[PDB]
Amino acid sequence: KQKRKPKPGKRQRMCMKLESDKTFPIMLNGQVNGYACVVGGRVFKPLHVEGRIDNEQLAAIKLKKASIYDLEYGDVPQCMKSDTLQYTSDKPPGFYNWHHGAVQYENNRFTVPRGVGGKGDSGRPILDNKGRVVAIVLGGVNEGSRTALSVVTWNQKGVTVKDTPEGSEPW
Amino acid sequence: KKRPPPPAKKQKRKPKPGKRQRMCMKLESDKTFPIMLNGQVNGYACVVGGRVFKPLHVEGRIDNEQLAAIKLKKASIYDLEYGDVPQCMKSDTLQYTSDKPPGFYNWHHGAVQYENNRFTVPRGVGGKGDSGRPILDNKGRVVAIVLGGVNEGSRTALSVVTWNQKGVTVKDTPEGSEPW
Amino acid sequence: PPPPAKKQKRKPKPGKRQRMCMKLESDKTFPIMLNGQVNGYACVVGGRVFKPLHVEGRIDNEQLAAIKLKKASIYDLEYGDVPQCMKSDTLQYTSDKPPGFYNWHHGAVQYENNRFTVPRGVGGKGDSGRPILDNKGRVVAIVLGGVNEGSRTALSVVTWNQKGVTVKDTPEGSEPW
Amino acid sequence: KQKRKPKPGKRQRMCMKLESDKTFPIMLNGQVNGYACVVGGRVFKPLHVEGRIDNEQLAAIKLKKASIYDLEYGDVPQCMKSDTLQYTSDKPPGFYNWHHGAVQYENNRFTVPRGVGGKGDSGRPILDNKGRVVAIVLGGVNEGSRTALSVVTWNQKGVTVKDTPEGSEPW
Amino acid sequence: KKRPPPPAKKQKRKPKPGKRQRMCMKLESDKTFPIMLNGQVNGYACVVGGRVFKPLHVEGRIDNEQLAAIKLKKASIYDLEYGDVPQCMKSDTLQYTSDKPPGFYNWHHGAVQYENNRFTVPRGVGGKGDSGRPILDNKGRVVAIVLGGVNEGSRTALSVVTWNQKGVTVKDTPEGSEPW
Amino acid sequence: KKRPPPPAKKQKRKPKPGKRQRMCMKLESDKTFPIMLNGQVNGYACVVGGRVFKPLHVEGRIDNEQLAAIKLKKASIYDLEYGDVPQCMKSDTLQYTSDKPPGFYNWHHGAVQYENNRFTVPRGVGGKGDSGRPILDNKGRVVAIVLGGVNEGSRTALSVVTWNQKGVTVKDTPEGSEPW
Repeated sequence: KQKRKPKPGKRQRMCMKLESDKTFPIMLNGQVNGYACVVGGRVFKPLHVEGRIDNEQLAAIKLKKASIYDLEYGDVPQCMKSDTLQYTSDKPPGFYNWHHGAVQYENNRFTVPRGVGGKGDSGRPILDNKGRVVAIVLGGVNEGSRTALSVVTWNQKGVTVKDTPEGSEPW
Repeated sequence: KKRPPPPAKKQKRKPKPGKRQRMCMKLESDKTFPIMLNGQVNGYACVVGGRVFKPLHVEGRIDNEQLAAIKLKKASIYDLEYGDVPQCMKSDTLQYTSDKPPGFYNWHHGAVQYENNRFTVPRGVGGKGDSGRPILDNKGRVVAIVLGGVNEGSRTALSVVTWNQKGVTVKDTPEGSEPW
Repeated sequence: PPPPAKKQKRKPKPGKRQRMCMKLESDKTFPIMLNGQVNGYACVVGGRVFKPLHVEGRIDNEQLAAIKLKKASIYDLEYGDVPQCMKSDTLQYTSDKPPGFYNWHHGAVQYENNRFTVPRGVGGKGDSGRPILDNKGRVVAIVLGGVNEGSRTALSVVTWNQKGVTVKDTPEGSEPW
Repeated sequence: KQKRKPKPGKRQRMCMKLESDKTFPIMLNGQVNGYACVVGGRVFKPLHVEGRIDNEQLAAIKLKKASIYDLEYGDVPQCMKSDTLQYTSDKPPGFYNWHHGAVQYENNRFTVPRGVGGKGDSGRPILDNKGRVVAIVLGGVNEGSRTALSVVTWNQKGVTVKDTPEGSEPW
Repeated sequence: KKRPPPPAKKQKRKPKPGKRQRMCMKLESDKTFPIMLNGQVNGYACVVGGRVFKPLHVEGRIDNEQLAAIKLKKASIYDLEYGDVPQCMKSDTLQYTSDKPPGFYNWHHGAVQYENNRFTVPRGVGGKGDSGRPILDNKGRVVAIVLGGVNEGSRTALSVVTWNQKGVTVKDTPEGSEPW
Repeated sequence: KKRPPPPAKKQKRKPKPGKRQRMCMKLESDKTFPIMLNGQVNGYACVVGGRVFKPLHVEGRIDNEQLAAIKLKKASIYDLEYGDVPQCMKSDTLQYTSDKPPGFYNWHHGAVQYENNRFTVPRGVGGKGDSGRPILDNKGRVVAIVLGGVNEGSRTALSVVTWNQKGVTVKDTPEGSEPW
């Protein structure tokens, strides 16, 4: 409850920025297990968890099997489609947004510190500080000092392609 | 047994000649570790951006149970060893680039610069006991690892293992480099 | 409460007419959402509950979502009742219609031309099934639909006649809400 | 420091432990028909009461009809298991706790006054001044000025009952 | 390098909230010793009133040459090991009783109490890495040694190995206890 | 963490009874090293003027990788071992003479003098655990190394291994010397 007069800025540019974004978890236990986030025209529900979406018009969608991606893609109604997560395709090396931390981009691998994301949280999008998603996390993986996220991103030709560091965790 | 909050016994006096700790402060902060043959230091070993570059020429054990009890095969075409690095020394250790500009890179025993193609340090660097040193930026970014190279008049020219402009791992070596 | 949280309360206290939305505090209809989007509401009246046939979902109240209704085709609704907590139906009965202004959820309608009437586009898609309320809290008319009337906008309602017998009051070319 | 009390009687006035050890209601279409919780790591839900537990993790427990006990027993998971309270083998003759008032042990019978209880929430356990579960209450008839209830007292040996005095109606 | 007779760098300030060091001061003063598998602590081991209770489930070496180079057979019916304790860790180490009242016993990661039959600590105790902990009195007297036991809502219920009221070495164990 | 140039925590007070540190200051400054059998000190070992005199009676390892991993044969006619000393412990370690005058020589557990032929220290010296001690001058010059010898009333007479007046390595030994 400390109220001094420092520099604000959400520390660090995720605290409202992820929270305003429409990523909706519902577990069978009524909690998070893996995040369905609306991305452009489609929502990316995790394939390898069990649960639904915190929206009646999004959880009632039938979603197609992206075993290519370890997620599921499906329709997003227009009542969500404007306020979907606008994306970006590029990924320069830099600090990006994570609601538990931050990735620093390195060697096509997005790296939160150890124990920050990966397990029980993934599908949380990775946001630009300019405010764009690069990638959707699948789970894992502990890289010791840090933790590289197994992500699903666009490439240089803008192709939605799953990345998997070896031995990654299932969500 | 008293209670100050004391800063800095050694090297934070108010008179500073300079702040050229880029060859000392980052290099000790690197995850480099000696290959001590019966305690005798015959070359340092370090994890570089992924795989570890253990000196294949140098025998002895390393200050890491994740590295010393760890069998590595032979890059005898370069006199190197690879990794096989466990995850606990992954995600930030000795990032780099493949190229080098004609600029100031470093290690433990001083800094390196050369005009065209190669690497040279001033005379008195030592190639024995130390070699196996990554060649970091003022940013802290490797370009090579020391193979030695003889003292040459004013400056010790270096042999290294390094990378191509195409990123291909190569070795730069003058005639009659120094052992490790 | 450090910025205004209504505890500084207010200078203009009730020195004039009370409100027109105190009877919308008695709005015991429910936001019938077919997949998160309100198509209509479920109107209790006399305990006998209904909702328009144009509307699917249905109901955030688990009670009213558990009662199978009966289709009234030429009233464009499906009717049933509310079991075992029935005086939640504050939405009681009007039939008497003096040509005045009766409370509706986006402002009071105008009654004239045997018709309840809001201004231009005051309705919205979702305003089907809304009750139209007396200043006694009594509910006269249940919005099936409506149609724009240039300066104002009609309301196709389920209301009653002078005998109090139900009527699908419908303007020509009315559309759902 | 949050009490704000001028001079209260120093007694556990049926909310410090009793509302803290709240026994979860059994609602059926809004109308609460009983209470139900877990004591001793085994679920109790009254057999004379239909409806739904507050907890999803308890309402998903398939229960076994103890027909000579008017309870539908099963097993809690870990999720509450430590909070499933307490008992020591005694029935001291005197006033006990109650989620509306007080009940008196008298002649192997629980004497609560009239009006208090006997309504339609019939699963509250009588609690001790030690907070120990005394008796899950299932029925009871107004014995005029006072009221005896259908309870589980377990016994002097800790062995369960359906302790129903005569004429007692399941509330 | 000066000459005071100084007391207590760390924890003898004049403000004291309490004196509940019975779970910390005696327990470190106990002759308990970690089983560190390659340095990684996977369970402590301790001499209790005679024989040592080495975790049979846990591999690694112990901080005692009188205990680590010392072969112990299998109480796999309880997942324990016995002693075989040399005399240098005999005559006072971890006295005990067989029973337990419904009262406050302890270890490293907090205190334990339970109403009837068993042992429960609050949630967050850890069963991994620590288990092999003796359960001492405020007097300092064991009643059990931790087998684990899952977090259960508010409190972590425990599995232990313990003793009968007849003194018979038994195990108390909930369904699905935690490993070590 | 402060900055004095401080002298001498322990033993440089201004009151001095004497300066008889010739049995303690030189002897610790000697290159003597314990033979610790499982850590238990059963005799010191030292390089003397060349070859090392390892106690052949005493088992265990030595605080020197140049001495402990170093196989030495048996002078069982004297119960000694020889050297085989690497050059890093050569050129000044425990110079000596062969003779002894009836004078004050020393080690760790006190000083030695005897009238005619032999060596005796006062009672309470210990022969167990320590023996393998060189017998230095106030100059710092060996004449023998302790074999033990029993407490004899007032003074502990000693057995040693020593040298002849002709320099021949011999042993002086009373009847029933002490083990090591």
